[PDB]
Amino acid sequence: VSQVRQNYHSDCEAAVNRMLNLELYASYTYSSMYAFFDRDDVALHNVAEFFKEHSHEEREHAEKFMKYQNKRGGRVVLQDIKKPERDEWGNTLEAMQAALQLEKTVNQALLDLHKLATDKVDPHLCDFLESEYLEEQVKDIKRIGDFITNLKRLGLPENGMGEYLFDKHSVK
Amino acid sequence: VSQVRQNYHSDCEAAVNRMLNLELYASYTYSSMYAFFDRDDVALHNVAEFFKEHSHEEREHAEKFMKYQNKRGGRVVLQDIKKPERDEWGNTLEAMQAALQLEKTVNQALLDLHKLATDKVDPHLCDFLESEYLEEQVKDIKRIGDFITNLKRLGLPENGMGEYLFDKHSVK
Amino acid sequence: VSQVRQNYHSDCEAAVNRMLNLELYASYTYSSMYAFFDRDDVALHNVAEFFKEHSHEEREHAEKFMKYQNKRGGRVVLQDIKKPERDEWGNTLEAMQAALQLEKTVNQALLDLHKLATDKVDPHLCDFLESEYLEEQVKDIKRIGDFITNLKRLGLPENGMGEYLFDKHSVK
Amino acid sequence: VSQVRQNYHSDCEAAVNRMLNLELYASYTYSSMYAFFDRDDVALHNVAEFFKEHSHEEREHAEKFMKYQNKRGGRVVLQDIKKPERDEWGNTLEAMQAALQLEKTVNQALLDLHKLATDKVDPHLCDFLESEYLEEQVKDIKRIGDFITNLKRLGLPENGMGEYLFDKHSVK
Repeated sequence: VSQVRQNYHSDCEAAVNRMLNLELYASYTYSSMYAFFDRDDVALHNVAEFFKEHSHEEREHAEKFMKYQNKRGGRVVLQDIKKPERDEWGNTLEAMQAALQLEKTVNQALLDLHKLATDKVDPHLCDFLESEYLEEQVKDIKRIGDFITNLKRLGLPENGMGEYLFDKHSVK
Repeated sequence: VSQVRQNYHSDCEAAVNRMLNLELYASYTYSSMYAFFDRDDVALHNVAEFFKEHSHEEREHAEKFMKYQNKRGGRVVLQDIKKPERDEWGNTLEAMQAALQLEKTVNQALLDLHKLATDKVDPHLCDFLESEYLEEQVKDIKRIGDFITNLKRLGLPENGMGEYLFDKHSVK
Repeated sequence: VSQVRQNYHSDCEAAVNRMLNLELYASYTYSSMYAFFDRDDVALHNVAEFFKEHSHEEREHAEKFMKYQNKRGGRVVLQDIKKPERDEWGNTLEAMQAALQLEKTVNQALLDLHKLATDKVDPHLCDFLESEYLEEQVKDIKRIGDFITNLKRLGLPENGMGEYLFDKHSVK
Repeated sequence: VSQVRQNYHSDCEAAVNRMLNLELYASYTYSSMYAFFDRDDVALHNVAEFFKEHSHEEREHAEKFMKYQNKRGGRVVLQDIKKPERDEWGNTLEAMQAALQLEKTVNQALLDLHKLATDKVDPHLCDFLESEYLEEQVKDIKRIGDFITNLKRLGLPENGMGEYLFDKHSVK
């Protein structure tokens, strides 16, 4: 074992590797939303850029895990990044609804990770997740939730002036 | 009697204590409207912050009467601050309409106070009322009435696009 | 069910509503203390200002819990804010001892809430309480304890000159 | 009659002259207390300067009445300025107690002038009295009240370490 490894359970190491995969999957999905809203026949540029920024964010979350794995003495093991569920995202409402499901899925995985670490009595990994991830998740989820509420208020999916207005005002 | 007391009728003192509690009560109701507009399923952040600022003001108006009571040599006597009369405020129209009836209630308490001080021949408390409250109140009633007219023109309560537009332009 | 709610127990959600009411209770007691030390027959102005500033801090604590509730998908429900235990606070020593009991009471409720979040496995709420409340509680209690010690040193309640010196040098 | 006179009852013009002479009387008395605390066997310089300042304030108040009289088209008619009631002022507490009765005497004159103005339906004079005099009076009374309470706590008139401390801390 690593000269550095101390109080890092084997099951935790594996879990981080799986969690790193999920962030990357999340980043690839968002990247797809970006390409969708940028299509000439969708053309919602501010919406597109929103998904693009979230793409980079998730990718960073993943790198942060690689860094973390090494600090504790774990070994990063990488796995295919699965393509996203859809090639085409419907419209701003569907996309935000898909974004919420994805975010809630990542969050659930982080909460399970924290449950493992609790049972393994790894307070360092507990604090890492509390500090760097848990709070960012609840915040990303509130912002998407707010957007969905506004999208519905503006009459999506049927109201195109609503979708236009949202992209000019809510996002940026 | 306080060594500072001069021409301060004990009825006015009691009135000032009642008036102070009302300010706090109004402040607490705007708090409530703030938290309501901030829920994920309501998500009107500019309207929310408008009500935050109005609750901060009302609390200040209340503090100003604590100082005032002491300046005159009267004694501050606190009472329970009553919960606001709703837990959900429906929509921005109902909210502003609740707000209007609130401002009017407060204003009427302020005028009855001025009447009292007038009949007790207390010009100091008359002038304090005139300079620090009565003018601030008609501006707040005017603003809220303007908001209300705008919300109606925008087709509240049925028109969500209009509720959305109100949050992006009438407030900030 | 809030589109945003995840791993947030209703027992925890009610406890947050209870804690929010306590922070406001605290805040109101500190107001009372501000108004008492401002009296022409008390007239210890730096002591008043200390208490006014605690009355703000405890109020901001209550607003954090409102946001918190909405971030997590819970719901603010407000209750009457009880008036304070005393209309008069005796002197600086008696005030500080009452503040001590209040912070300790506020502190224990936070400790209880933490225990609940734990039993219910809500790491986000535990970390929130750790980072935003627990620490400040502990510093606050320390400051007041220190104060009570110097006021005793200064001869309170009997030594008027000691009381005047404390207000001149221990706060501002 | 003055080309300018309008809605100015002669009872008022005369009361103004009485009020003017009274300010000058109060100014002189404060003067006396300045020279008392500047005595080599009194030597409380911060206390003496406080009274020196009030002396100039009360004189600015008399000058302001002259100007008023002329604006309304009254005529200044000056009287003797009666020497202050004492040549010697005991100590700080005694002097503060005297200043209190003096300020309240001035205040009561100001209130009687307002009542006059009200009975004669002179709103101009009422606003002048309210704006330039009345608020400033309760302010000066509250301060002197605060001072006395502190001189008492400092153990005056017997505790001279008290009197020394009050000069160094309560005033400047």
